[PDB]
Amino acid sequence: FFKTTEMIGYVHSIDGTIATLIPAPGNPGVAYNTIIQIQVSPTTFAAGLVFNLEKDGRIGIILMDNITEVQSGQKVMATGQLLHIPVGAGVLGKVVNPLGHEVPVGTLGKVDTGAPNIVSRSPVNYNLLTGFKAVDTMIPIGRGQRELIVGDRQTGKTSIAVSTIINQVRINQQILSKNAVISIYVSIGQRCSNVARIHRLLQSYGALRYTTVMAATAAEPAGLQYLAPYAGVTMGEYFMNRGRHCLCVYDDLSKQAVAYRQISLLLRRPPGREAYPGDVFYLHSRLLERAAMLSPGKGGGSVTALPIVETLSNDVTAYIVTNVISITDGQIYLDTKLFTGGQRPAVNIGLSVSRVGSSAQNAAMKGVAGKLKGILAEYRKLAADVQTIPMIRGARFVALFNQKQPSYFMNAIVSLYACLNGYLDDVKVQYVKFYEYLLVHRDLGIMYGTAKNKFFYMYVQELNYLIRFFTLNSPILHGELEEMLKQHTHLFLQHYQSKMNAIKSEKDVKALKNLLYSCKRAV
Amino acid sequence: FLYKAAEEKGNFDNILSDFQKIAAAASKLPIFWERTAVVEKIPEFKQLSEPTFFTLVWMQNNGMLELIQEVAEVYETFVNAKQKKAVAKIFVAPGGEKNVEEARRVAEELHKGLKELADYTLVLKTVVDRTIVKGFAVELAGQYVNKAEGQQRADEVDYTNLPAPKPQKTVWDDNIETEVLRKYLDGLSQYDMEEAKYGV
Amino acid sequence: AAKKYDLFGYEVDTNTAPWIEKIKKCKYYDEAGEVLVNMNVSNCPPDIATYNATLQCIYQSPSKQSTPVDNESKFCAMMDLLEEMQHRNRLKPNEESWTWVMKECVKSGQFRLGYCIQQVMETECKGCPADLVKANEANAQKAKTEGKEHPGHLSQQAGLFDVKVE
Amino acid sequence: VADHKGRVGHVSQVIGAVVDVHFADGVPPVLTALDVVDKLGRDEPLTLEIVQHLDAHTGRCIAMQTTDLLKLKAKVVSTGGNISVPVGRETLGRIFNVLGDAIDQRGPVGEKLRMPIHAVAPKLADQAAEDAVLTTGIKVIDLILPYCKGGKIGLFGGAGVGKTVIIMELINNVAKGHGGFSVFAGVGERTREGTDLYLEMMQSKVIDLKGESKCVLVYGQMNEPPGARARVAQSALTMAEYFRDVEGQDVLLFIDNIFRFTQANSEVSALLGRIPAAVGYQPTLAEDLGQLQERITSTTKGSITSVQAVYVPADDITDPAPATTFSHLDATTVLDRAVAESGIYPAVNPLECASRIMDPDVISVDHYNVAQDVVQMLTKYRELQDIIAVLGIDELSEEDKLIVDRARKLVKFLSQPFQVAEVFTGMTGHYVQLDDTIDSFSGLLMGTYDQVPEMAFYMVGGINSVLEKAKKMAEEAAELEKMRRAR
Amino acid sequence: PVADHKGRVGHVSQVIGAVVDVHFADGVPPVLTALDVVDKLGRDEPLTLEIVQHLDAHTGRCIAMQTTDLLKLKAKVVSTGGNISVPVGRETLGRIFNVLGDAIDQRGPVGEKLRMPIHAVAPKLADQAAEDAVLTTGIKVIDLILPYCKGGKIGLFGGAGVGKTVIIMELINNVAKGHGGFSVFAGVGERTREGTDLYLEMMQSKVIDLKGESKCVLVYGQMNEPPGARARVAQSALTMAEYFRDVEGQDVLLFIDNIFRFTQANSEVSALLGRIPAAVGYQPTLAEDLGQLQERITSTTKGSITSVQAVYVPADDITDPAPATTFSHLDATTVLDRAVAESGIYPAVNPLECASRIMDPDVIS
Amino acid sequence: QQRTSSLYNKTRQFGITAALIEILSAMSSLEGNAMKGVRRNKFWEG
Ligand SMILES: Nc1ncnc2c1ncn2[C@@H]1O[C@H](COP(=O)(O)OP(=O)(O)OP(=O)(O)O)[C@@H](O)[C@H]1O
Ligand SMILES: Nc1ncnc2c1ncn2[C@@H]1O[C@H](COP(=O)(O)OP(=O)(O)OP(=O)(O)O)[C@@H](O)[C@H]1O
Ligand SMILES: Nc1ncnc2c1ncn2[C@@H]1O[C@H](COP(=O)(O)OP(=O)(O)O)[C@@H](O)[C@H]1O
Ligand SMILES: [Mg+2]
Ligand SMILES: [Mg+2]
Ligand SMILES: [Mg+2]
Repeated sequence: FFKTTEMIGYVHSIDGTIATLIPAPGNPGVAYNTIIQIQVSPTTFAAGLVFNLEKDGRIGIILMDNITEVQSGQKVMATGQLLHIPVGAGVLGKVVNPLGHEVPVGTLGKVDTGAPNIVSRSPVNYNLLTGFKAVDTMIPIGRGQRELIVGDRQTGKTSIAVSTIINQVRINQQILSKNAVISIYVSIGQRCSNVARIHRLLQSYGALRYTTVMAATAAEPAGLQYLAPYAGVTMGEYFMNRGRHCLCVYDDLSKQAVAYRQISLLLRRPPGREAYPGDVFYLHSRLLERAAMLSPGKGGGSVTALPIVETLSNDVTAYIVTNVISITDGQIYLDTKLFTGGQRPAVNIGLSVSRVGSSAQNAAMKGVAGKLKGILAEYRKLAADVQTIPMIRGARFVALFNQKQPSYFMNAIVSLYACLNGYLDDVKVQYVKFYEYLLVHRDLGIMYGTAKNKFFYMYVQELNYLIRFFTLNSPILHGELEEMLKQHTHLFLQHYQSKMNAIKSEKDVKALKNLLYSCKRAV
Repeated sequence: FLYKAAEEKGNFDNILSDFQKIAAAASKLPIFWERTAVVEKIPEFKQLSEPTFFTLVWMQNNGMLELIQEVAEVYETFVNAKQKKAVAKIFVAPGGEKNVEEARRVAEELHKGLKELADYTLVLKTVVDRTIVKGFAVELAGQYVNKAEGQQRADEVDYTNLPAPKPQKTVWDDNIETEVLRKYLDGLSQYDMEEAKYGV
Repeated sequence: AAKKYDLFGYEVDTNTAPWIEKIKKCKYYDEAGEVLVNMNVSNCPPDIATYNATLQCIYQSPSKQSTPVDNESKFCAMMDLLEEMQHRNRLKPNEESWTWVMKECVKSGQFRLGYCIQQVMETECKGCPADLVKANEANAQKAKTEGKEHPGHLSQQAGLFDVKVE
Repeated sequence: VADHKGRVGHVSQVIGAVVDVHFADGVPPVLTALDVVDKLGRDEPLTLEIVQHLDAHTGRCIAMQTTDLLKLKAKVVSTGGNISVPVGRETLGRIFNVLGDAIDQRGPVGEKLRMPIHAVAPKLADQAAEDAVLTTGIKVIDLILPYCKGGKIGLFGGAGVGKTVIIMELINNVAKGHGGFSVFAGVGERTREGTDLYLEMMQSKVIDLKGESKCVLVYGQMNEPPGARARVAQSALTMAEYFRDVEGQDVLLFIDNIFRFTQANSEVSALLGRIPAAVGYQPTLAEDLGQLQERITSTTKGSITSVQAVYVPADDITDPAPATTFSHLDATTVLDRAVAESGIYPAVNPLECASRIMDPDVISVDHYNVAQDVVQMLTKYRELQDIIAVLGIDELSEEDKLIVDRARKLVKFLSQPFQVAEVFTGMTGHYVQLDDTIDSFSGLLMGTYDQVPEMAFYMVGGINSVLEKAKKMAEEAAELEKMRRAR
Repeated sequence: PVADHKGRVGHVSQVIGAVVDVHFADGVPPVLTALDVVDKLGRDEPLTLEIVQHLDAHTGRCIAMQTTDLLKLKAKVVSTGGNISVPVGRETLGRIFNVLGDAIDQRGPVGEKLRMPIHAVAPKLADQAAEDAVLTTGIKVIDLILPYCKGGKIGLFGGAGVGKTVIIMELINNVAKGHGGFSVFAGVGERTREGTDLYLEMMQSKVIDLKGESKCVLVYGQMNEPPGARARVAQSALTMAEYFRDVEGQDVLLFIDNIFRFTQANSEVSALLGRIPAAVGYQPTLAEDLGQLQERITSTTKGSITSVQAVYVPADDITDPAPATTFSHLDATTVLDRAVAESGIYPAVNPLECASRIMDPDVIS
Repeated sequence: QQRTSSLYNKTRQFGITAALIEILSAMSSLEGNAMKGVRRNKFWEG
């Protein structure tokens, strides 16, 4: 009736965030990749992970907490079990460490589980709306997919992922919790302040109710930074194995590799390319293979991965960057030049790809995306090599891809359809955003009293699901859709563009410039 | 090597006595004696048994006399296993080893629980741990029981520091009367905030 | 009667009667989704009957959860459920499913969605329950008398420099 | 020490995926398989393969599963031989792993024989000369780099250029009607891709669960440890060898990706006490790959048509691994990212591809002449492109300007929509016959279609499809002219 | 309280460069502990060591803050009972200090109320600030494209002789002199003359009133100093700023020049410690060292610290691990290009490669 | 041409230096991790 632990040896040497243990003669011994407790006091313990088992009997330990309290000669107890962390709906809206400890703000899941079997998966057929027209159209993302986000520093890699998490808040509030998308945001090696700013940003939009944060700041040891992705996905596997869908964001795997390299070198592991350990590919490989779309027989849950990766001078020939690209099912390449050129998000469509394809798009978006793709392809080639229709609409599509916040599906799809069917041909490229703002956030037909539609109005937000069911090019919705667009185009051109083209005063010119720039950041 | 040599003769306590003499002698030797060591010239080691003396020369040849302590522990473990003796380490605070009555009881209870050590004879070995100020701990065959406690004057706050009064801009209901008075109402809100910041 | 098989050829449980009874004993319609989740986990894919029961619970339930949820809409949940059934399960909604949607639109006062559902039933199904069509028209004409045909701010006259772009 | 079956050893060291085992009676022979009989509370069995002998008693080994919950001195028992995999027609329509255990959850498999995954490659006297064209239904491959039956084919490419898509198209075009059997080896690739392949094969009736199947799948993927990914290729190759020799059948062997086999060995090389080599690859890169490749060959007993996908890291074809694989192939298909970015699929760079059967003796004289003319025209068109950049198209002489117009049509006419990429392209695929391709290109070279619009050759099949697309282009253009005329 | 290891006696066992191993019979003290060499050794100055690793239960590896000349084996060493502590409070204002906290201005004794350890834990999540405002520097390029944030972190990446030091002096003149709060100048591996020039400048401007109240503290470990000192002067200077932020709630400016030398110093000792080098040759713990140091440089709910750090880019290679890792730890990044300077444009800021976090309409106009 | 040649040359020299350092670093680690057993020789024989 005693709480007898399993002492296995003493602490021999300490080198920064790692340590070595010497086993006491005639002791049970510790198992590989298990958790151990270093008795820093008769009541206080420091967590460590077994990493090496040498011929001499010495044990390599990766420290996780209370490192400053660790001293040579202290006792070590072996729990004899792998790493398990709390998992469940009770962790949502909280900030936690890779070990599960909650971080104050101003069920147990195993962290080393195997990926689903080949026959345990199903084809990706459910879309995951990021809220950005460029991605949702040209770079479809489906639930259970791994979509890399590769770019240079200060290019929107973090903002886009956060916006994707936020975009699910409105959807989750309406649809049943069965189809709600939970979010696991993992911050690795980032500043503590950035985590706090992200936490406040999510709280403002109410995303904490469906989101949890796992933070391993820079000040924390490399071990926590090394385990954060595995702990984060483990929290997301709880929902996957119970018929629910989750979205895991890693910000970012680049710093995880550095932590793994730091651990391996200190523990006398042979270095490899760029001093990284030989088994660095296998690290990320088993991390991203755990994100899948389970088959109907296992529940139908899924985990969607959005790992983030940083490059130097737009060099995608690096070691870890290449490895991650060869693993994910698609990549979003954020280009520095486009970012400074005013294109935001700076998604380089030419270098970006989604291997899932149209299967990860809603029936409504398939038709728009397919036709849009051809126009842009021609538009890129025409300018590279004359007001042709592909060139007239291609520029307006590019202008519509500038965004600052995620867009509701109904607003985005309608705007793309209008530009696709030539409704914006008479609209100048500079005024496209202003045209979109009036279409979404006001109604010109009602204002000028010419609206004869019965149900189809942009202020009826419930039409999003009807559109997502029947498609825009259906008799139920097509007839009124064209009428609304025709009225909006005629009213916009007559009452707004004519006055805008007639402005010469410096005061009026400056006022117009502020308006159009604001419209970019509004819709 | 020591265990094999001693097993042929059948006597193991001779080696233990040799280690005790070595430990006593080392306490008087100069610092870092293991690096200039010549066991042949050292008179203290002249009284050691042939197996121990041979091993010491063996270490000195390889310059591993610094492992004398570890070699002794490994040997003592073998002797206890051969003689069927189970040693329980009683970790106690410095000077707190006077009372070990509870430690013996705990050690016996642990011994009873262990089926492997049913035939082994219980022995108690006291160790001093500076990490515990009160209580004791007992370790036996890896089973560790802790019944000990350890240790349990900065400037807490700035009395001068005061949290600034966070102002809130007054919000007026959106009626026509507000639009007509928009400028006037805004001025009142600005005056209110200025008063709050300055105080009056 | 006839064994069903999944995508990979493995058989699926077809006895989905007990789950329907569980669905018909829920208080808040969000709990119905949990039953559907359990069915999928147990390799018991829902049939057309199960979805109709879920729609019935949504229509007859007081709210989504015990505590209010901001921007909750019964119509949105049911339409999403139909989208899942038709697209991700390959099951055609019947007349019963659409009638539940029309009833919710009439009950909630959303007279513009009723018009769209009315055409859907007149297109896919055979017409609409004339009781519900008349009820929707009554709601629409009530708005005309009270003036709540469109949100008022839309009717306000604006200009090039008279629009506040947030 | 002849029969080591049941020999006992103890685990002495564990570092990553490499484990050292000590045997009192002597380490078993290299490549021997060992099972961890000790009960360590693991959810999966642990098996090791001996790779080195440190001494007469110690042996270094690579684990096939994760080494979690593994303690020192843990008991290990030899299996009496190398890793064995089931063989025979009973494996058809089934999915296996590196250890030869079914993972399809479709019940026990009736195995009458098992064979070791490690075998000696055929000698020189066991080489068969088979020079016969293989019609894949693809204009580019059939024309510039025709494939040979019983030969070796490499698909060198970066990431996202279409290596996997081409393999799917080849399976759809060559495997459905294949007389013999097929073996697909997934090696260090995405698990979902294997799932999609399994569904497609079942739909295409290649794998008939109720009837008779004609293909086997062997999957060791990214999630698996390096030990598994370094032997899954051997396991599948062993199955193909049995079909070649014992069954005397003509078998297809698809491998995706062969590079992962090299990558896995490099990962474990560091822990085996081997100093790294150029670009951080193991010093044994050339020899290890050679032993595996030589086993993949057609002998006097049967024939193996091998199609292997090679990943070129960062599109660096100068990297050790892609270069080492070029000498072990009969037909190389090099894919270029620039071609793909221009909308041309498959993104094949004909100037870098090669084929062994591109000789008049093997193929028809017309086929040989047409292919050479196409290559020369493409080569010339590149030089004219540079002058275009500096001077402008108008400045080019008339003869050169004709080569430009014809060459551009050739570039677009090489593109072809595949039947498996309909979702990507949104259009039905085409299967172009060998004769149609030769005739279509022959007429294009001599200017028989100089008046046809250039875009009529983009993403189409044979010449007939070109004419139909030109007619459709003319009709829509006329409609646009009519609309403009009314305005 | 009193440490349980104070007065502990050890003997030198191994000496290699600035790295020394000490064997303690009673047990090695805790890591980061400070030790003093007692043997005279004919040295001209005292010898102090800081523990950084534990080789065994009795042996510990340490880095010497002074030169290890005339150091023999078996030399006697005594533990100080704690980490390296430095003076804090208003007594330090108007004074010059070194890594050990000893005044080097040849003036009266500091007479500090208390001392605090250089090594300390960083502020936690709940102790982080959420205030964004523009610090007007008077420079067109900075104020327009990459505006600085009050209480934020600013980095000036540049090569050799590009203008990093000049911009810092301009910022000091335009901000520090007209600053209500306090200022701390941390010289790390920089020219000793520059410190003297700054000290004269601060006296002339009367920011240091030798007879009155001063607003600036100087902490200098320069190029001539051994690697051990250059790897800890930043900690000591940061510690003083932390007292003002926390125990006085006072706004602080922290001018660090150059932060790159800190990482360089840790690299030199790491090579001697027997660690496998990372890419280029830096220590494998490059990121962790910066993270621990930078995370302490932040604005909490008690006070604010506006930090300006100069970063030296070796061989003008901006992809070097040292400067590359520092980008993620800065709110504002100012990249200087040699070619721009050669064109007669000063400052040589490359606006395309510069960035700021407060470039948000929600913050700036 | 002159400029590109200069950068081409600086790269080739660095590539040679970088690769060799990498290989040497992995050779040193094995040397550092090399274990010498007890010299089982006749020490009294001398
Ligand atoms: N769509 C957008 N439109 C306008 N500004 C944007 C957009 N996305 C991001 N930004 C801004 O660009 C800057 C960089 O964004 P972000 O923090 O996402 O970059 P990042 O990829 O995470 O870079 P790093 O983390 O290395 O700093 C921020 O000021 C952010 O507000
Ligand atoms: N703003 C400036 N206006 C004019 N000349 C400048 C300016 N900034 C720098 N210079 C010139 O560049 C020289 C070097 O500047 P500075 O002392 O700032 O170098 P640095 O960036 O600190 O480099 P390092 O400290 O490594 O020598 C100055 O002596 C001066 O000649
Ligand atoms: N025939 C094709 N037509 C159109 N796109 C293609 C084609 N083949 C490949 N792709 C592109 O490449 C993606 C698939 O890449 P994949 O075959 O997996 O290449 P790899 O294995 O070399 O990385 C598709 O999603 C599409 O973007
Ligand atoms: Mg970021
Ligand atoms: Mg592929
Ligand atoms: Mg300077």
